[PDB]
Amino acid sequence: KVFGRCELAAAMKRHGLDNYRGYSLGNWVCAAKFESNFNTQATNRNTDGSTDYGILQINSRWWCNDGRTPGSRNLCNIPCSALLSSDITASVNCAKKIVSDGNGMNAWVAWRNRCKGTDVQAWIRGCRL
Repeated sequence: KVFGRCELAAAMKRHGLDNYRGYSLGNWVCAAKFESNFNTQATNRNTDGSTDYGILQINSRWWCNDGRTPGSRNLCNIPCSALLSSDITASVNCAKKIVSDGNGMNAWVAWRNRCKGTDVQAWIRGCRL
């Protein structure tokens, strides 16, 4: 599913991401924009052989199982395919674990390079929330 901007903002809020670990909703929307362009089916292979999955490009090296990432963990206890669903529950639940891991949203290099320090509130401007 390719979400609209405000559509995804609403869904992230309903699933409890707004101000989760102190990160306002715009941070999450901005991260999703630059990770996946709001496409739940986005996948990208990493040079290390891991793959990133879904709207928040959650990596198979630590968080999900895809059966082809040697030496990796599955700390979210999910198949990576679950992160590609039109239902964002698995991606949200797993992101809550990631952002709790110690480095906050810096776990998402795209967030650090493209969202951090910016006017992230613009990403929710105009949305019915």
